[PDB]
Amino acid sequence: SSTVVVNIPDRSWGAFRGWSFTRLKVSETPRIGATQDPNFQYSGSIPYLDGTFYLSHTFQRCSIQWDSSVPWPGNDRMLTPNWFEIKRPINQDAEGNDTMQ
Amino acid sequence: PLPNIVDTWTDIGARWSLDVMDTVNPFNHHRNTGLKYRSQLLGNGRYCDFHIQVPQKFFAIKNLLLLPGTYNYEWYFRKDPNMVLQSTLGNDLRADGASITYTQINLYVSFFPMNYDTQSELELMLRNATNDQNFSDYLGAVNNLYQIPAGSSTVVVNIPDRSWGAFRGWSFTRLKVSETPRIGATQDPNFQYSGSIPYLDGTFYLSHTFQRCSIQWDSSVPWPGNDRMLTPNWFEIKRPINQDAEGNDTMQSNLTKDFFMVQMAASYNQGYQGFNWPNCTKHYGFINNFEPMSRQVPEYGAN
Amino acid sequence: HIQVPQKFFAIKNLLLLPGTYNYEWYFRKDPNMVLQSTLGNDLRADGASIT
Amino acid sequence: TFYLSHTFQRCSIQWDSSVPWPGNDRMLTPNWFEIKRPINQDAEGNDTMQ
Amino acid sequence: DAPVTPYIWQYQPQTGKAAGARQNYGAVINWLSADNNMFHRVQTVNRARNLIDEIREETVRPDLAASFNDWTYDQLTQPPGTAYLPAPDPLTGPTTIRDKVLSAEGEQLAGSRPSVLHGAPSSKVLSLLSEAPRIPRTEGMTPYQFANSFPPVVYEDPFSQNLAVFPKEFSPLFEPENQVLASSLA
Amino acid sequence: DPGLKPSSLWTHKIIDSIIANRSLSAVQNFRKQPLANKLTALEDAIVQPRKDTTPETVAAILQELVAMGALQPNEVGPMFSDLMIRVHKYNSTNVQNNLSVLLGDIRAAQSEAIRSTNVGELSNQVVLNDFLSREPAVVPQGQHNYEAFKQTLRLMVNEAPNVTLFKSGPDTLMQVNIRGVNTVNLNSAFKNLKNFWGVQLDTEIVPGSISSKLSSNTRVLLLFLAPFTNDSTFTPDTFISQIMRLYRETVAASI
Amino acid sequence: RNAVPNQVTERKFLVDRYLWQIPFSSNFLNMGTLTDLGQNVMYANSSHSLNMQFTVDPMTEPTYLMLLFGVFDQVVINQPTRSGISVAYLRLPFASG
Amino acid sequence: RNAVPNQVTERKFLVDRYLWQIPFSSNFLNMGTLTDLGQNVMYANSSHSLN
Amino acid sequence: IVLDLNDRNSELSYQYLLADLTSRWHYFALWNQAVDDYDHHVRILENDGYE
Amino acid sequence: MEPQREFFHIAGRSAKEYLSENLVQFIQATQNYFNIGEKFRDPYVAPSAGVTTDRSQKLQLRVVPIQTEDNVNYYKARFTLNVGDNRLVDLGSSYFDIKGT
Amino acid sequence: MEPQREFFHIAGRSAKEYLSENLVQFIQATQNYFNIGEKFRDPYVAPSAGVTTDRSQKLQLRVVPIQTEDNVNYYKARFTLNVGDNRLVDLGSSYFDIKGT
Amino acid sequence: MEPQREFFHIAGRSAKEYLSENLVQFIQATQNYFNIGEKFRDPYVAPSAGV
Repeated sequence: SSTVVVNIPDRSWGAFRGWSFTRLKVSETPRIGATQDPNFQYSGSIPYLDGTFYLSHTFQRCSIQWDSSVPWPGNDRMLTPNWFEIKRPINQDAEGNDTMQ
Repeated sequence: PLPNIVDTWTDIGARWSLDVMDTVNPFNHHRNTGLKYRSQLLGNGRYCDFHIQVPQKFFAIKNLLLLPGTYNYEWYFRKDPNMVLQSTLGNDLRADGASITYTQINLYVSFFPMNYDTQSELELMLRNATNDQNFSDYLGAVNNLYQIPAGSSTVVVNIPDRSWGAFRGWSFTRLKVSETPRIGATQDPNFQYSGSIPYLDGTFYLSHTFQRCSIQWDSSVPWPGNDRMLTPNWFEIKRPINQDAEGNDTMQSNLTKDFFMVQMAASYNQGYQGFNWPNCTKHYGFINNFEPMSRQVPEYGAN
Repeated sequence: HIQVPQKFFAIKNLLLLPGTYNYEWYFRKDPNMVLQSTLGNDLRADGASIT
Repeated sequence: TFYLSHTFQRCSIQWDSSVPWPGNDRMLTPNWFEIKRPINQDAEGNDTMQ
Repeated sequence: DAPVTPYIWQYQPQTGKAAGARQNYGAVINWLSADNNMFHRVQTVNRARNLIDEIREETVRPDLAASFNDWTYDQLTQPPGTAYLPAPDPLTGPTTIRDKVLSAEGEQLAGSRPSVLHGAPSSKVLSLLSEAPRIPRTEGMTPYQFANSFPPVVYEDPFSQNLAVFPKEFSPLFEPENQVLASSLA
Repeated sequence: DPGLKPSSLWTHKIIDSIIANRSLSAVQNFRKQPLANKLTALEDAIVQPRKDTTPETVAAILQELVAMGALQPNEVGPMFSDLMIRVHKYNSTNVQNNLSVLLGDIRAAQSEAIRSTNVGELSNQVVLNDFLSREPAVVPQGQHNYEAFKQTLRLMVNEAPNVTLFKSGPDTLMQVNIRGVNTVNLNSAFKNLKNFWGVQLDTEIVPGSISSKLSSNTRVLLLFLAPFTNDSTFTPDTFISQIMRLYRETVAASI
Repeated sequence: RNAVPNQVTERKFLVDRYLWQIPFSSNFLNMGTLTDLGQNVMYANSSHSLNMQFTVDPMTEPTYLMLLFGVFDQVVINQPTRSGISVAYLRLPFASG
Repeated sequence: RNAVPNQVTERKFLVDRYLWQIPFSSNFLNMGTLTDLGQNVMYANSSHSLN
Repeated sequence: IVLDLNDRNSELSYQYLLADLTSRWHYFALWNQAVDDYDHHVRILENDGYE
Repeated sequence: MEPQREFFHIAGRSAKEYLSENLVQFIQATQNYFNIGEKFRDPYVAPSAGVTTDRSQKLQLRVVPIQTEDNVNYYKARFTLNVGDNRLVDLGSSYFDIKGT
Repeated sequence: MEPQREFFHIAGRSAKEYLSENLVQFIQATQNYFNIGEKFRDPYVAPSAGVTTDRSQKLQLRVVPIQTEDNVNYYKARFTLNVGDNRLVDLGSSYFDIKGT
Repeated sequence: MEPQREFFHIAGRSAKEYLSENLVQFIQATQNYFNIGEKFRDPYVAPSAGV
């Protein structure tokens, strides 16, 4: 699969600070809330507990909507205004929008 | 072709389309009078010059009215021979020596010779913020191409929870993968077909083969679900006769009583006060091109 | 498997209020009257039958 | 029941033997009305309807 | 000895109506491991934020609450714009008749002076750019007005009154088609 | 009414509007009618058709229980046919008096609501707010003179000393104390003023053929509303804004 | 005269160019472009998912199904200054789905 | 496959039952039977003499 | 001002717009406006033998 | 931008209402040669107020015959139609679904 | 030359104006079976002033691309549609006039 | 009691003016999705004198 839809119901949203997101393998991530994880057959580096993030690429896109209609930041702030576009594969690119080669 | 599959005796006396020609594109024909007219309009030979006029089909700038100012208007044209040109047989035009090339183009506009002090009043009325021009797409749809595997029958689609406010309705057909390109890329290397594309043209022909359909909101609460239909849980579309027990078969065909209603009620605003032939019938309408048919066969096997 | 109307004009467009109603109506089994041949022969002699 | 409309090339209208019509640089060829053109003499693309 | 949490409103961006009201979780102090001294300090700043909200809900302008989700045109903030001045005669334009006269003398003309925008004699002309529409907006509030009116209400005793003053508007599935009518009810 | 009452009963009433009370307008409509429409009004002079008032009396008190909030509006569907099926069976004089006494308490309950609140002082506004209801409320070529004309017409209803503002069957008349041509039809004055809101005095080959289409009905209406307006009224340099400052200064000067 | 007995009848129908439609209305009629369930308070002010399974006849090759959702695609456009233009694209309900 | 090279195109059109009309107005539309220029030639009542 | 989405089909939206405004039977050679059709007696062919 | 349904004219005011009075008087005059009024969206909304109920009932309604008679000449069908409380039937939609060999 | 225009109804008053007001009320009553109102000519007059300018102005404009780009898959063209002052264009009149082989 | 021409609406009052005026305002409201309309006769009467 290649699409995640995360929904949050209504909340006060007072002094919200920001977002942060990566990807983590299911085999490389334990469930700490149990006294012992039975589905945890791994013993290398855990990026959920260490720093050690390495799948911080593979994201391509990010779209944020408030109350399903109001975009953020929808004041025509970005070049692609309706979604944060993370990767742009080249040979699928016309109007620049690529950094650092 | 094999000799005995058709002759002057096959299904004799019966208005009956062939059971294997049903899922074969009928617009790949030489009696396709549009494609015969669109091919003869260019010429008869192989090497031809052309001089054409193409529209602007994007709805925001389709019929926008412009005020004074210097504007910048660029656009990309295609060169794929499978996409640009249409063949009757629907072969690969990329394989043989078919090629399109452009020597020069130019844009034509038509300035209305309005009076310079009448325009000075009409510009001021359109520079205003309360006179902003509104436009809408005529289709008003969201394309989604869910894939049926080869030889399968059941396909589940799943939408996570959204607004669903001012939602208008559903619409669905089937499209062959070989006959449907991928437009989101700059070129489709798996696109080996050059007949009529039903995703881009109208030209749907697999609007049959839709045995059942069920809409369900939260893996509960079926829609409409208020005992509205005959079979109130799902939208049963076809029921094959020799399995049907109690009615459920309009038009001397397989189309059911409950689902024939919701097509005449959607398209032609009928169903509650008796059916008839409607007054205004569109080209992509329902009762224009719905064609039922029947035949008989002898029992086989014993003697 | 066909669908036949009601063509008597006091029922053909009647808007019916609530209540229980009994609606009885007879159907023909005459082959010369129900069916229609091209040549216009005698179908109740020529083996035609409907049930 | 006319059949000879397809055989005109030019329509040059001049008002007082000095003023053309419509004048004012209206058309792409403003001085006359150029009805048909052979396509070999068209290198600038002033042909409708194919 | 504990005050109640104030009910916060839900603004629906399409149609501008209010989609019910839930209580303000997500801004609650976790007092569940405080002794008798910290509990009095925590419930003091809960009684401070309710005292601020009771001052703010004193000015709720009580005929917006009467026609709740049923607001007409005179109760809504309109976009600004002038009244209707009629459009002047285009025969009275500065170069309309003289183009019909100077050309008929024999001239061919080309050229013109730029407009007032550089691309009641004259106040009637420039009033076209700041003109109000014909019928003003009905049935919708901007979020400037939904935040100015309708503060987070406080509901001191939960549901201990008559059923006529039952707060039916706090449900998100509230349409304005029901028997009892709305009023100023916290 | 729910309503169980038909409107425009002229086939029963045109013949005793000519003999009794001598209406001249009923004569002009009666001569115009064809011979078949005419013979269906001459028998109703001779014999009058008797109508059963039982289902109109029973439906009168089902609407009162809806009005008091006693039962929901979806229940006068089934409960009406359950009460009519009882009075068809047990019909007697003791039942026909029970319907009239209950019906006599409906009118006596609302006539007390008229005298105690004194809504008879506002009897002009009730007929007038009923008149401004079925109107389109959005006119082409207008809409600022049209909204302001209604507000100055509602001002005249409240500020003028004696205006009766009654109504006939189809339309609404209006009667002030200037003797002679007191009455003004408000309905046919708004069909004449349908096009004349956003008319600007520019396109006239001859003056006239704009002010001449104003009939003698709607010209008197523009005369009655002329003192009760201002210059902070109808939008300037239009046709109606210069009538109302012409008819104002032929009344403010003729004193 | 000597027709074969015990024969069985077979029905089908061909529909071309139609694209079967299911309106999101209460009585399946066209009472408005904005339908009545589209401005219902139960569907507008709440979030619901959608599970919608089909059943088609098996074919001999892969096949897309062209599912369309009726949305309301709209623009506005203002031109407040010479050489100045701006739009606002917004559709209900599927804003970037 | 054995098509001749160096082909030249030829275009033409056939119009039947139609007179080529050229209206005497400004933008060549139909804003009136008595046109725009039908009233503007009457300025000062001079004359014209066309070919 | 041309923000282009992938869920949109501006090609098919033009094909349903043209069936609404004008008739589809006619051939208008400017916009290459020619309807893709088939033969009604070939697709849904009717075997009637021969006269 | 908000309330987002009257701004994009999904619903609300018709095309003759949200425009300038000077522009509506223009598009009516200059209409037979220079059409502008097709460039403004006009909404068309359903009632959604007292036209269709929540209460569960059927759209189409099969009935079976009470008792039938077969003669050499005719066949009798006899039906009992039930129109419940607060229901409504137009008999123009009535038809017999007869079926046989 | 007028008033010989106005007597023969080239220009002047419409058909329900120069006729007497009793005759117009006759030919609207007897209209479904004895039509007279097609025997009276009705003028139809263009406004002749205030609509179309007189000054020398191009009516239909060709514009060639600024800076094209050609490769295997596509063919960019870029136009400067330069709508000056005192000019109005509807983009329904816009089309690309493509010539090629 | 009511005469035969008037009771069966052969001649007399039109459908605007023998209904209840709350049925007329009801049928004019719907007109599209649930048309009562034509369940009521409208007399169309020749003038019969002076023509």
